[PDB]
Amino acid sequence: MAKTYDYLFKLLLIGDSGVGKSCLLLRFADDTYTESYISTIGVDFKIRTIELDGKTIKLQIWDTAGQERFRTITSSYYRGAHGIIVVYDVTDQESYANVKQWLQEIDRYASENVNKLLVGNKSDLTTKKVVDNTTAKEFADSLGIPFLETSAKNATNVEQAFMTMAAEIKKRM
Amino acid sequence: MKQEELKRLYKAQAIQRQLEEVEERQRASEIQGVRLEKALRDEAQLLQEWFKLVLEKNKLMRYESELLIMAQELELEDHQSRLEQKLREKMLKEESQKDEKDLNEEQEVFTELMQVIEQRDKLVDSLEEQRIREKAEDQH
Ligand SMILES: Nc1nc2c(ncn2[C@@H]2O[C@H](COP(=O)(O)OP(=O)(O)NP(=O)(O)O)[C@@H](O)[C@H]2O)c(=O)[nH]1
Ligand SMILES: [Mg+2]
Repeated sequence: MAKTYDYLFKLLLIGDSGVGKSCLLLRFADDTYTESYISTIGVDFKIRTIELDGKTIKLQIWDTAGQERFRTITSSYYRGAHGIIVVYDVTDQESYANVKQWLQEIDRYASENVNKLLVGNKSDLTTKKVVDNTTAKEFADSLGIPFLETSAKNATNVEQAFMTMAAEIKKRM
Repeated sequence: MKQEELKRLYKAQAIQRQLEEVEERQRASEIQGVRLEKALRDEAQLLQEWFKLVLEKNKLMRYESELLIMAQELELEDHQSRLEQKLREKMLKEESQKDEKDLNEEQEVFTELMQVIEQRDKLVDSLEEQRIREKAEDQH
């Protein structure tokens, strides 16, 4: 029936094409998953409401295309976000390097105090993992930004990631 | 043969039956209001019945308006699904092969798709715009 909520938080997922931004959103909001790779056309969003401590928060999770052809479309939506998750692929070193450029995209187009969270997705494929958890953790600490390894495939930590993202938006404002 | 557009039409069907249940409580509620006006003439039993009726009327009013949005949301989510599919089929061609009338309607679907997503966001926002005045109304 009617869904009554305490706060609305806008979130953004950004990161290289292929790292699993859409599968994470599918896992979190619809509790599904697909091995097919369908590139995101521009942007999309989905709703999930969550119970965090006292309150019901409604999460508008925006999903952005990672392909450069859509960056001009996707940077419109940086500004009005309260929270931006930067996602990389555990089995791709260059996707973890490119985290830095996505952070500069945040500083360029987001609001000054936007919240930030780093996510190394695809933790499932232990074999071809290349980016070490501590290098990434170390990088994330001393930006004052939290960090988490997720697998949208088997569902590890993906709610934790979004919950942590919500927590830190609630501390603020 | 369909897929989790099944979730969409079940939710649609559920919302319509919920609207119908509200328009009948609204008719019922307004039939009582005219009864207690004429009983205006202890009176504590009926003064508090009309107090409950005021709240009840306001709840059904807020609830109807939200259900109507939830129904517009799923109609947009369905249109988005059709546009997105249509655009992807046009992208299967390589761009050398599409003549100028392809690009024009490929462009057209993309903007229509982005516009459908914008109205989804305008409904999300309007849900808060009405949620913000509801706490300005519940301050009493
Ligand atoms: N093993 C594994 N594969 C995953 C995981 N998450 C996503 N993938 C795979 O990686 C591919 C890319 O996922 P997708 O969500 O489409 O990527 P994206 O980040 O949205 N790309 P884009 O920016 O183009 O939309 C998919 O084929 C999916 O199967 C995960 O946790 N584990
Ligand atoms: Mg995608």
